[PDB]
Amino acid sequence: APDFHDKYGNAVLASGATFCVAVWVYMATQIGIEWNPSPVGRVTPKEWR
Amino acid sequence: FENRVAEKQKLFQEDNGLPVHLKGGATDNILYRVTMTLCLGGTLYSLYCLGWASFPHK
Amino acid sequence: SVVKSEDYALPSYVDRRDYPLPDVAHVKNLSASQKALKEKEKASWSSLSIDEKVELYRLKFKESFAEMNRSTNEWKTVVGAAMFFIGFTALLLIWEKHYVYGPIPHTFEEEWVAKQTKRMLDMKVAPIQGFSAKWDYDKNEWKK
Amino acid sequence: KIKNYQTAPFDSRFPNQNQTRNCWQNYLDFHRCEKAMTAKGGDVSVCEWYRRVYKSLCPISWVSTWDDRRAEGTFPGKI
Amino acid sequence: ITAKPAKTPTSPKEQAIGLSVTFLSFLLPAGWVLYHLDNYKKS
Amino acid sequence: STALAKPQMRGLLARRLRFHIVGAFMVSLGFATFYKFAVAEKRKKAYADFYRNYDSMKDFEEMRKAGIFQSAK
Amino acid sequence: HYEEGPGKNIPFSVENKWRLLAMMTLFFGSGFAAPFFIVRHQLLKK
Amino acid sequence: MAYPMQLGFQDATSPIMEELLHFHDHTLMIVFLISSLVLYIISLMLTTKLTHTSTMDAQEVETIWTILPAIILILIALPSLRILYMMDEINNPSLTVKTMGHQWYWSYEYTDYEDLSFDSYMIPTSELKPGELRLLEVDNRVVLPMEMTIRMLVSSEDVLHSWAVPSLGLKTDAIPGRLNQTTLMSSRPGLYYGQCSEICGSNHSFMPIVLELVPLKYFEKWSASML
Amino acid sequence: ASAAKGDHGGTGARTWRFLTFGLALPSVALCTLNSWLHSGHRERPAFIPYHHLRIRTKPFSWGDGNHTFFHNPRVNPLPTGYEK
Amino acid sequence: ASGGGVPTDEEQATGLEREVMLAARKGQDPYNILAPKATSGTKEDPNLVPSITNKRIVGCICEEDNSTVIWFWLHKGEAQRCPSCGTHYKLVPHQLAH
Amino acid sequence: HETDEEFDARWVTYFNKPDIDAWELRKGMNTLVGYDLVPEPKIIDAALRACRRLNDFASAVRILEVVKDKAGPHKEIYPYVIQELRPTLNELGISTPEELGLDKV
Amino acid sequence: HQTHAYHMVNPSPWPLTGALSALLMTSGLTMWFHFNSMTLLMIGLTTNMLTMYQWWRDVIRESTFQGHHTPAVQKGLRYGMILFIISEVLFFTGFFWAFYHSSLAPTPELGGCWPPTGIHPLNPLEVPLLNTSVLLASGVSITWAHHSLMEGDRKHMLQALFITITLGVYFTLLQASEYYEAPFTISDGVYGSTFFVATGFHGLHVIIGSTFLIVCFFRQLKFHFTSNHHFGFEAAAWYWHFVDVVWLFLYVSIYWWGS
Amino acid sequence: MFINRWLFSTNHKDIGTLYLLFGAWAGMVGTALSLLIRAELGQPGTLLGDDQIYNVVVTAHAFVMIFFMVMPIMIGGFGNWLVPLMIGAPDMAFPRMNNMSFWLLPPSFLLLLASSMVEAGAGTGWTVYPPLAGNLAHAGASVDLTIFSLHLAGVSSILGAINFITTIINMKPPAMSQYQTPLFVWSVMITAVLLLLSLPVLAAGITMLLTDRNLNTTFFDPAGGGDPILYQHLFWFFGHPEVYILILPGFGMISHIVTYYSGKKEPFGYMGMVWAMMSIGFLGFIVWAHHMFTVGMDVDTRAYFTSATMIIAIPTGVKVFSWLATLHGGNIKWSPAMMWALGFIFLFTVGGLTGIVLANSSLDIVLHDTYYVVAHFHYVLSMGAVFAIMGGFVHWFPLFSGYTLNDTWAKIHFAIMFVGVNMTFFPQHFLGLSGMPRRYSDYPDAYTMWNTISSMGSFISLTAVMLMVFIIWEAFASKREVLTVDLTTTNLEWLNGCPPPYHTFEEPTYVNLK
Ligand code: HEA
Ligand code: HEA
Ligand SMILES: CCCCC/C=C/C/C=C/C/C=C/C/C=C\CCCC(=O)O[C@H](COC(=O)CCCCCCCCCCCCCCCCC)COP(=O)(O)OCCN
Ligand SMILES: CCCCCC/C=C\CCCCCCCCCC(=O)O[C@H](COC(=O)CCCCCCCCCCCCCCC)COP(=O)(O)OC[C@@H](O)CO
Ligand SMILES: CCCCCCCCCCO[C@@H]1O[C@H](CO)[C@@H](O[C@H]2O[C@H](CO)[C@@H](O)[C@H](O)[C@@H]2O)[C@@H](O)[C@H]1O
Ligand code: CUA
Ligand SMILES: [Cu+2]
Ligand SMILES: [Mg+2]
Ligand code: NA
Ligand SMILES: [Zn+2]
Repeated sequence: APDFHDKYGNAVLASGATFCVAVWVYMATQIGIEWNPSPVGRVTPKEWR
Repeated sequence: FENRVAEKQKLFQEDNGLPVHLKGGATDNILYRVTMTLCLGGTLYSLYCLGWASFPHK
Repeated sequence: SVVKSEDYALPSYVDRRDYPLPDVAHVKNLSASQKALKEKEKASWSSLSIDEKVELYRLKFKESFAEMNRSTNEWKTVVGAAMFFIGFTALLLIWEKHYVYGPIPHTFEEEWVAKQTKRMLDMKVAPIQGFSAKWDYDKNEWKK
Repeated sequence: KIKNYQTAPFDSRFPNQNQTRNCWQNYLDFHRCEKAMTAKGGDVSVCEWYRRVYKSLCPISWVSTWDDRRAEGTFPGKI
Repeated sequence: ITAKPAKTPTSPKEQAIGLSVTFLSFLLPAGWVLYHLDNYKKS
Repeated sequence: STALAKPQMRGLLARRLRFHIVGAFMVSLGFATFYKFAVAEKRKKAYADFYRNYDSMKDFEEMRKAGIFQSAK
Repeated sequence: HYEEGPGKNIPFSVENKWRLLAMMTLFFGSGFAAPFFIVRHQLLKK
Repeated sequence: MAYPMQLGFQDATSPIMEELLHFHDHTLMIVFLISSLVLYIISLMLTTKLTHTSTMDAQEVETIWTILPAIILILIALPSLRILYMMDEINNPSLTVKTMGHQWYWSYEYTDYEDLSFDSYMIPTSELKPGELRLLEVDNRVVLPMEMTIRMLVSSEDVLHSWAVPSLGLKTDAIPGRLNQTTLMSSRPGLYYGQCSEICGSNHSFMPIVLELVPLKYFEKWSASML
Repeated sequence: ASAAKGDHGGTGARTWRFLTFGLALPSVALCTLNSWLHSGHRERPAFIPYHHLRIRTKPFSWGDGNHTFFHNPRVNPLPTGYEK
Repeated sequence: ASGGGVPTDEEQATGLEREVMLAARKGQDPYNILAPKATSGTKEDPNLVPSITNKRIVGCICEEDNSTVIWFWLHKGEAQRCPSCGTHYKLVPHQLAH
Repeated sequence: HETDEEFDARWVTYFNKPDIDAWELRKGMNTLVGYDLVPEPKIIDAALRACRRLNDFASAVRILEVVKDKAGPHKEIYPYVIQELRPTLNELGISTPEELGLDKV
Repeated sequence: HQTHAYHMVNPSPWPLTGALSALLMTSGLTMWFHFNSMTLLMIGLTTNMLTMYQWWRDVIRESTFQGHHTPAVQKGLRYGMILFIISEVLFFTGFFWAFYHSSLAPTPELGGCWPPTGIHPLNPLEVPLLNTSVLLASGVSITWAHHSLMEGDRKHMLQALFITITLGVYFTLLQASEYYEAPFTISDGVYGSTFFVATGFHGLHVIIGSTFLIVCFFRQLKFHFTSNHHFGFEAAAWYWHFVDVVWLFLYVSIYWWGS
Repeated sequence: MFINRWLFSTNHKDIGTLYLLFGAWAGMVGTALSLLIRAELGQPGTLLGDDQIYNVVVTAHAFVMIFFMVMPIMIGGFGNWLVPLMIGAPDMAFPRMNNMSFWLLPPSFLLLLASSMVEAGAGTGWTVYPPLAGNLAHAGASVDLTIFSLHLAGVSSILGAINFITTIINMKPPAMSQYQTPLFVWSVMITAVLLLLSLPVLAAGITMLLTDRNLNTTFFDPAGGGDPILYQHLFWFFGHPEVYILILPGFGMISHIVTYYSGKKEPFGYMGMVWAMMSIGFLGFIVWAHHMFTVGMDVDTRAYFTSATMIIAIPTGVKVFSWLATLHGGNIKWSPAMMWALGFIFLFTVGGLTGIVLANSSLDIVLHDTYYVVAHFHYVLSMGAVFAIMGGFVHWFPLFSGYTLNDTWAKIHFAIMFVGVNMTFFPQHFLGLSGMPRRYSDYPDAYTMWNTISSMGSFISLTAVMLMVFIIWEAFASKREVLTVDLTTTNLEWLNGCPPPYHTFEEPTYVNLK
């Protein structure tokens, strides 16, 4: 006789994965967090003196 | 002095269900109550003192 | 069959690969037909039916090796639920960013960074491998 | 005269990381020498090497406190 | 290990309540403090 | 109606251990070789090549003209 | 003598799971809250 | 200085720091190898249904697992100790400079010939010039001659601090009443940064060190202009 | 060592009493003599306000904050010198 | 030089101390101070395990110098065997206090 | 230790004791499966015959299961052993776990 | 009913009053050092004394009066006391380490010498030699006491124990008087620091040990000890030899070699 | 009744339980402090205030995690519950003194909280070095409260150590030699020996700090001829043994957990494990100055401390390898306790190895007082000791309580914690190698990335801690009563049932000498 995992496992996996990816991608890119990545290959040096 | 240990053995082995710290009789109870009162009272007072010391008096 | 708390000091039943013959039978009390079955078991086993053999097995043991060793879908619940709570953690981080953290220092503005990056290059920060080594001073660009 | 000093050289007596005693010893030597020279009728210039070494090594605040203490009569070393 | 079935089973719903109440008891007081940090830092 | 051959029945766990510990050893040598090429030699050759024709006065002069120094304009 | 057995060898009651939830919440939650309130206390002095 | 997302050591600026990089590569390789072997064996122990639960004899395999780690430690200690004694070698410096820790800034004394000393404080974030580094710049740099052996003497006039410059492989505690010595030798001109490395109270995070390495002739004129 | 005496046939109460009164107490009596002889107040040294001495980083929690716990006026100067 | 006046254990020991002392005199060990000596442990010569109740935990050190001890309840009735080495133990219930 | 043949003979003899009791039957099997091997057909043969003399059909079946289990992923072993045991299985009327449906989860 | 030989102790309030008294003494010291008040401290010291008194009283009730101290229990108490003494050795060790560290590398503030400039050490051949003869002699009288107790000799036990305690009290009075006569103080740099703290904790131990001997003296007067069972006495004796040996190390290191 | 039982206890199980409750509450405090740390560092800039408030938080974090959470849980909690059960003893040797070891802890903790409430708190580092901890740079009562807090925790542990040593030496069945006692019991005895020897030296050093601060002594003050470095030697003479004290009982539980879930009757190489714990215990007293490679010590001293520190890898490597050899051939049960233990083995090894990096004084010049040190000790403490505690807790909770946890929830808890602690601490190796110092409320902009990730990880651990509380509630809420436990023949602590009666072994076990 089918237990909790047989009945809900696939749903808990699918929707847990989807939720976690979505909310981490949102947090990482949409709220103004400064990650401070390398300037290398991204920043054009500008005159400072 | 005479050896009165046998009398004390009888007293402390009396089957009256008393814990050893109260088994000497009514004075144990008094001394216990003084001790615990001083300890509990003193502890409340140390908490009052921390409360006082926790704030500036400019 | 029915196990009680106050039997902890008695030999008990277990299903374990590495202890195939437990200390007691799974079932100790026998009905009338079960008693007759234990008698029939004293004669040739060839005269036992398949059903009777299965029933002797199930008197002696609770689960077969195949039943006891079966795999489950638990992993899905475990992984999915862990991802859920890790997900929920990002909400706490979002709340924190919105309500707790103020602006970061002005030295992270894009123009400050571009200027700082030139100055790091002018000062040859990490010129052997780490930083300036990656800048082409001849072509005035990041090494491709 | 025998000088041309850059800085205090390695001294085999104080070969380790803690140089406190090197400063101190050269400070005492300079002031001992200064007192010997000023007394017996001679020249402080022979004390010079010790002066250079201690000046190079010793933090200004130490030399300055030691000098105040000699003037006060509270310097604990023997000069 | 073997065990008996729960004497007072805790259903999915009841678990969602204990879990919510548990997380809230940690999150709300600290949240309140952190949220009012600026009010503290200059007052 | 063919019988099956007697297979190996003893020391199966031990045999598996031996095989894979010997495997682990081979992988470790392969990684040591790799690492002493992509990390350790790479580092020595980066430093060696950097200093081979390095001219410290020319380096200073470039830094000076870029305006970085308090003591040198 | 003393009560023995599951739920009886402990200084708190597990008779009612909701009352227990409340107690565990006050107990663990007071521990976790204390540093935040201490920080607040320090902030609000000077 | 460190740059964004740096993984390893700042590039070496002195021969000694270069020596530490090669010795760290050697040790790191050993760390990866051992920890990856452990993880691998764990996974090997856990991925079979074959069993052997009876008493296992130990006094044979214990040899291997005591002698092999012993050999490995000696292979670490040998280059470790060679570098340690190198760092201790007599060198004859051309110049002695003192630094004194304070709450919360450094002072420097160059008293070989003249009486030169000055304080060196963090540039506040609101006063950074464009392209300057938050928390790292000071008002007065420690100007020193490049390519020369310098003796640094370190102390404090209040609490403990510690004087560090990662690129040169330096860190020497600053202890009041004590005069600690280290030597410094930069292979290159430039600016080399460090930060106080002993907890010293309210502004521990905000008392950085900046060395400016230049040719002897510029260092001499700077010293004179600084009296 | 082996001391210079003997017994050892059996160390008992009698022997340890013998040692108490025959050796230990006479030694105490001799040292007591020696002490209550070499005593007499030696003349107190000139006061010099050395900075490594008479330390005050915080007032003592008794008296006026400036006297040590077993302050002796005769022999213990204050940071400003001997008392009146 | 000498006299008396100090009570002896014989005169003054009491409670459980006195019980252990009197039992030791009769060569007895009601309070389990000593290690029992093994019999051969066969079906015919089982180790005899005293008890004041109807079961007692046995620990069996199957071979001399084993660091692993095998623990089981020994119940009143037929001899039981150590699950590791098969040596036999038999419970001999009751008494101690008369 | 000892040779393979001596080890097997020792176990054959253990299970062949005419008056082997229930306790010894279990002790033997539970000890045997601690070793890093799947027991030879001759050893299993003697353990099955001991089950017969003890009137214990269900333990005979369980013994065949433990042989399978001890082979782990070496799927060739258990059918070889069953093949070798077939005259004994037919003589004693022992049905395999497969014939009983006890291999199904 | 138990059939092992160990003591199950009656549930007791003394651990709790003990712990609270430690809170009241530490709070009290803080209050005294920083808030000019002695009240918490006095209350802590009072509850501390009450706790020790009742707890040890109860130990005597359990052993002399109720008979729970079988040999296995006594043997436990032996290990307990030995371990306790070891922990006390390591505590003193830290003070000796502090002493040797400062005095072997005297810093420039001291004059770069030991004893520091301006320190005039006590003569070790005077009262400190007397103190040494007193503790050593007390190690002898206490051994006479032990042997008398084992031989069943009540009167000589009491005589030797009394002599031992008088010697402890003598040492204490001499040391009080030295403290008062000393021309240097605890504030006289590291010299006064190591001297007073080390010999001060030592003096504290002499007082504890003397008190423990006095307790034995009264228990003996009341006939508690038998000629074979007297662990309280052995423990006080061990502790006494410990206090003697620490003194010898203080004498050799601080009074003699550090002069 | 309630007061007699829980305030006046003389029972080793009840006292264990009080320790576990105390330890779990301390854990919540320590967790909160660590989230304050990581909130301050989670983005560049100043969140709380300057370094004072910040380091008051860092200092309290360390004191709470070490003295209030780890030691009470391992030694007071597991030691008290399991050691008497594992040797068949009716209780500890000194059942009443055992209770005072417990009750000293709440006052000790109250003193620590007091110091953080008065003045500006003790922002000294858990090492409490003068002169910053002296009466000029830290005037007022905070440091004195911290010192007195440590005095009380020290007395608690010295009396505890005397109790464990006596119980273990003196209260075994007469037939059981020391080489027949379980590894957990060995680990606790070795821990108690280190406590006995090391805590009094700390007590001496902090008492000297106390007198410098209040009685005008100058042990640590150059002006009176003292030396701040003498405090470091006294502190570390204790502090290195202290870290072996923190891990040893964990090693002890890992040995039982691994043996148990491998279906084994015994750990591989028992005498090798006893030897390794003893060697580690002994070596841990002769390496303390590796905490001092930058203070200015002679080169030969540094060479000695480097070499003697490294030798510790050998006995520790014997244990790690013996754990693997215990798994080998096992009928592996993948229980939550076993996952904790398997994570312990790997992550402890990692942290041990980065300790071996730090042992090299040449490299330690550059790593000392950076986050490379923080990464090392959090692998061994926040993964090592903490995993051993979680493993032990889930394995033995059904013994202590008579109820089972939900294993699926416990596995979920493990998985979140594992991700969280690795996310938190692994990037701190990069921050250390690249030079980020310790005890900074803020860092140059370059370090922003790894600090951001590290703070995020700490939030994931927070989630695991909250889930833990819910899980314990759910076990008590549901009341699934334990029935059968396997392998009692080699796990004596289980043989009296779950929970065992108040009084166990009133009649002792029977063990033949033969
Ligand atoms: C549980 C606590 C714990 C433990 C067990 C350890 C274990 C070790 N620690 Fe650590 N450490 C701390 C907690 C701990 N540490 C703390 C808290 C600090 C900071 C104090 C502070 O300043 O606040 C610290 C600091 C510290 C320093 C000072 C660094 C600095 O401040 O600059 C050093 C230096 O040598 C060090 C080294 C070691 C070593 C060599 C071990 C060894 O015991 C590790 C041995 C283990 C292994 C090596 C892995 C297993 C072995 C193998 C698989 C075999 C093969 C291995 C080899 C062949 C190398 N540690
Ligand atoms: C046991 C020791 C321990 C533990 C577990 C931890 C856990 C954590 N610590 Fe650490 N920390 C130290 C001891 C520890 N710490 C020490 C000694 C220092 C040095 C102090 C100094 O510099 O002076 C320090 C320093 C320190 C710093 C450096 C501060 C600085 O230099 O400025 C940081 C920053 O990230 C940090 C973060 C964390 C985090 C995020 C956790 C998290 O991983 C915590 C997540 C929570 C848990 C792992 C714990 C829960 C366990 C329980 C709650 C009990 C459960 C109950 C039962 C089973 C009954 N800590
Ligand atoms: C007579 C010989 C016997 C000695 C005992 C004397 C009685 C006083 C009470 C204290 C006993 C405590 C022992 C050690 C404590 C430190 C210093 C005490 C040694 C001493 O008595 O030193 C005196 C200083 O007194 C001072 O400050 C003392 C001021 C008293 C303050 C006590 C400070 C309490 C400190 C508590 C620390 C306790 C922590 C210990 C932890 C143990 C492990 C947990 C010397 O006097 P002086 O005038 O400077 O010089 C003499 C000049 N004519
Ligand atoms: C102004 C004075 C106050 C100063 C504060 C300290 C005060 C004094 C402490 C002095 C200690 C008194 C100890 C008295 C103990 C009496 C109880 C006792 O001695 O109990 C004995 C057991 O020993 C036992 O518990 C052994 C008990 C050992 C106790 C060890 C005492 C040391 C205490 C040190 C605490 C200070 C900390 C140090 C500071 C750094 C009882 O067994 P027996 O003697 O065999 O008797 C039984 C026979 O009769 C049977 O025939
Ligand atoms: C490091 C561990 C902590 C992790 C982060 C905490 C996770 C978030 C928990 C939320 O806690 C609450 O959040 C609020 C907002 O979301 C608050 O409302 C405040 O703000 C409001 C909304 O603007 C007002 O309605 C109210 O007056 C109120 O004061 C506040 O009280 C608080 O309890
Ligand atoms: Cu100065 Cu940190
Ligand atoms: Cu260490
Ligand atoms: Mg440091
Ligand atoms: Na910050
Ligand atoms: Zn056996």
